[PDB]
Amino acid sequence: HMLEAKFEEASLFKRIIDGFKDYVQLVNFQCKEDGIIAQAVDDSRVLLVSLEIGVEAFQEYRCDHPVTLGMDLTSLSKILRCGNNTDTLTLIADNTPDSIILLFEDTKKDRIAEYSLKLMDIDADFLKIEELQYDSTLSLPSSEFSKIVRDLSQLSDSINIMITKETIKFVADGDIGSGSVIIKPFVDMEHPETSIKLEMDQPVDLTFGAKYLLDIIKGSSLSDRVGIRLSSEAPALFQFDLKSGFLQFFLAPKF
Repeated sequence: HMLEAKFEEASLFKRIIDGFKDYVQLVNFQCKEDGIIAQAVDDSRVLLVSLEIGVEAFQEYRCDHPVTLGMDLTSLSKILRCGNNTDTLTLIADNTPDSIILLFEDTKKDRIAEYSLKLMDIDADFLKIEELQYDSTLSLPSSEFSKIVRDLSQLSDSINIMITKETIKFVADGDIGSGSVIIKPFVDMEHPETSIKLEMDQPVDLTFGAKYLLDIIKGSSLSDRVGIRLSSEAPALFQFDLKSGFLQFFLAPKF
């Protein structure tokens, strides 16, 4: 077995796939000695999803040679929904593979579910995320960010994120009515995951497609917190941190 990736948590690969599947259905997953990366972006080039899973996210990880797993995520998620979470999930691939193997094993129950998925040929042209500075860097609980997006999206196809000194303001205005949610940087010491953190180098007022924010918050299951980095000259970066790695959404604002 050239590739043998045993997830620490079976739910993790399932929750990772959730960040991708409803946006771009066919995604190339590249495996290397140092772990797994994946990117997805449609023709509009407006939203880019970028994953990185490091070795430490696995119980055992081994990848002899670089492998690209071209996967239809619709199929992959059906199969992944066959797992129990009380299951260990092992990805198994061989030299120049036609198929990926998913090996669900039940602890102490003597059950082995082995699934195989035929791989697809996908032209994944990669982009090294060119690293830049952001005008504002923000972080809040992911479930809080999610409720904000879900709500304002009831009112508009556009959601505005406005950063001024010590103020984060999410705004939407549509036909039925308007919505506004303002949050202030708090530092909770008893419970730091609930903290609201803000660093503003320059104020920003960016407007985003609500469909894309709705795509992004599909990553909320992956991390207690989402990091938002905003730019008046480049895409915003919405990131969910993994134990080893991240799911990044790069989103281009509107005019």
